Amino acid sequence: RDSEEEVLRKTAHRVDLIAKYI
Amino acid sequence: EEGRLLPAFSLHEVSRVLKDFLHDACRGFYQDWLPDLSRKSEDPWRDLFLWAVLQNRYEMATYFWAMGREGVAAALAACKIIKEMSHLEKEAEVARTMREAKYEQLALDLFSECYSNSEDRAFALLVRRNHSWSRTTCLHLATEADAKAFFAHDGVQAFLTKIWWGDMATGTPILRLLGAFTCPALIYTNLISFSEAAFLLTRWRKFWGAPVTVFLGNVVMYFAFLFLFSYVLLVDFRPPPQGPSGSEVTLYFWVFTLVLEEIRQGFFTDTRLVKKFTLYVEDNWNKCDMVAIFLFIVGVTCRMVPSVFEAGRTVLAIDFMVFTLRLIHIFAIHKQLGPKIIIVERMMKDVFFFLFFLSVWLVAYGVTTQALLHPHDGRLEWIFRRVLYRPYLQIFGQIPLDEIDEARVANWLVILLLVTFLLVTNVLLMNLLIAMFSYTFQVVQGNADMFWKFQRYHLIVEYHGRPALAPPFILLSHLSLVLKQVFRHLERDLPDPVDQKIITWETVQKENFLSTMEKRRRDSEEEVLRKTAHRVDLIAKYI
Amino acid sequence: LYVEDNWNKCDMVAIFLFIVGVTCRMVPSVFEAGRTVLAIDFMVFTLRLIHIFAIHKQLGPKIIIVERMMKDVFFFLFFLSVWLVAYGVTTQALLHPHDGRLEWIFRRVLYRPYLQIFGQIPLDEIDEARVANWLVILLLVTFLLVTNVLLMNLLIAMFSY
Ligand SMILES: [Ca+2]
Ligand SMILES: [Ca+2]
Repeated sequence: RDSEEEVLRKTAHRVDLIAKYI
Repeated sequence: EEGRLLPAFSLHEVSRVLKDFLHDACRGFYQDWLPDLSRKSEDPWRDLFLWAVLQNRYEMATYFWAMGREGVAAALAACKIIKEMSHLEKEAEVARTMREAKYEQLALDLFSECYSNSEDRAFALLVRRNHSWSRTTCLHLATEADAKAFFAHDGVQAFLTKIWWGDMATGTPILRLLGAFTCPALIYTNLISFSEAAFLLTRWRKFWGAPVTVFLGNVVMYFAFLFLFSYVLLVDFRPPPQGPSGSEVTLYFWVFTLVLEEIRQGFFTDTRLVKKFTLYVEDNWNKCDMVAIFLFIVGVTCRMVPSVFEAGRTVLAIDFMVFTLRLIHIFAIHKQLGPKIIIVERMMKDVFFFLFFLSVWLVAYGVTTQALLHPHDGRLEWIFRRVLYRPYLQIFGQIPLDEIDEARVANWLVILLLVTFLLVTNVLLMNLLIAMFSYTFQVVQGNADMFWKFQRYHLIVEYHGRPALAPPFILLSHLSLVLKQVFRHLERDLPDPVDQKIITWETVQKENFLSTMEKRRRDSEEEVLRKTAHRVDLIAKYI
Repeated sequence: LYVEDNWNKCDMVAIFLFIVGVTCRMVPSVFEAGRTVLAIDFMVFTLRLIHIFAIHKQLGPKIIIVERMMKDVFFFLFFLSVWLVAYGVTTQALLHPHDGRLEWIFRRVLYRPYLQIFGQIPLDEIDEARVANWLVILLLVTFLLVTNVLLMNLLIAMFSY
């Protein structure tokens, strides 16, 4: 869960969702 | 339970076990068999730190150390205690974590920080008497802890060097030093900077008090003694009734002076005599010196007994070898030479392994070959001589085919076996020596290089304790010291005011160090990422 | 500037040797010694030749490597002498306790370690059966092991480094 890669991917996904919503 | 000769133990047992772990540093703890409980302890933080480090709880021990004064002394005794409680660990798995305590790292990290600013204060810190740990200096505590990595620090070496030159220029050409040493007139002039008829006497004392000068003097005197002994052994040796001479007497008196100096070095440098004797046994060089003087004493008996004229002489010859080996110790000081001696000393597997590897093949080969060549030999000693000489001589080009080759007085088998030997031992010896030498070397590149520094420190302290007079002249300094005692440096510490400022300054340094460590922790890429992710998640949930 | 370089100094030593040697033709009696000086001068010039090699891409780095390795001379001269002189003293003490010549003892004690390395072992003067043995064998084994591993190895670790 704490793989830097996993953190990055989750972050990117959330940013994209926030962007599409906003 | 042994002292008898909810749990039953009390603070008395804690004090006793702390004494068992550290003799001089912390013996007095909880003297006043217990004290009134109503009384608060004189210094709490140290007690809590000890309690933490005993129960083997790191991340609390660090915290207790943080808000405790006089820290660089603590974080070293703590390493001593944990490293000690390794042979006392019942379970191996646990024994590993505590063996990974690395408390010493705090000592190094703090010492570096304080060394960075105001070094003239750092040295004062390094050898100040310690108020809490039963008034012992940091260096003694490092010795007892056997923290080599601490000695490896640059500040330690700088301080050691400052002591090494007495009161003189730190750096001075070796040739300029030799010139200042050989001719006292050059001393009066300012060949090299000198730290600050009476003026001439003080300059003379400043020159002869510096350790390096005593070192060189002992060197040259030892050379002198070795040469006189060699001359006596070479030509003076003569039949016991009419064989010793005045020169032999002078040599014997010289040896008496040497052994007296060694006893002084061993015993009068240490509460009990057994303790000092153990300290003396500790080092190897002291033991070699003991073997040397024992050999000399037993050899001296030769002059007394006519018949044993030759054997005792041989003993003396061996004693010469012994002294020649003694000479090696001197080399430790030099930056280049030392590491080589460290490397060759570390490589001690070769003796055992190779003695086996050579013997198992040589003895069997000799038995088989002597079985082939001459099946009728009735002499055990002659067979011993032959079977010893053959492998001893075949390596160095001495191959007597006049006794092995029927055409020159089974051959091809002997040739095949000798080829197998000269190949497998060849590749096997130098190669193993060398892989291990590199690795042993490489091991030495780190750990034995640290030892070299360790060895340097030991030598420095040893020469500091010596008086100016040489081995043959010690007969006056030891006598004068004994007379003064019968008639009647590092240890020195400051006053309340002066010291307190130092303590406070060190405290501030420790605080700055910790704040810096925290700041560096703040900028970890991991920390930035985590904070970013948290903020994004919060923003997402809110939006 | 001229003193700076080493090769200039070697050239100076060479011409000094030649100048002093040329005096041989003048003095009849010193006919041989000056000739020997000239012989040494030849060695000097032969060493001078090495400088030339610097240009070549391959050769040069080898000369650089051998020149950088100057610890060996001092360390090994000590390491050989300390053992050789003591060994010779002890062995000559054992074999012949009555030697009255300093120069003869010098010749013997010099020749023995100089020749034992290269297969010249005159047992006719060391072995009573061929005119204390086992001690000499043990010491020679200890030497031929510790100097062997110690020399090439140290040369080589340092050579690599
Ligand atoms: Ca000693
Ligand atoms: Ca030129």
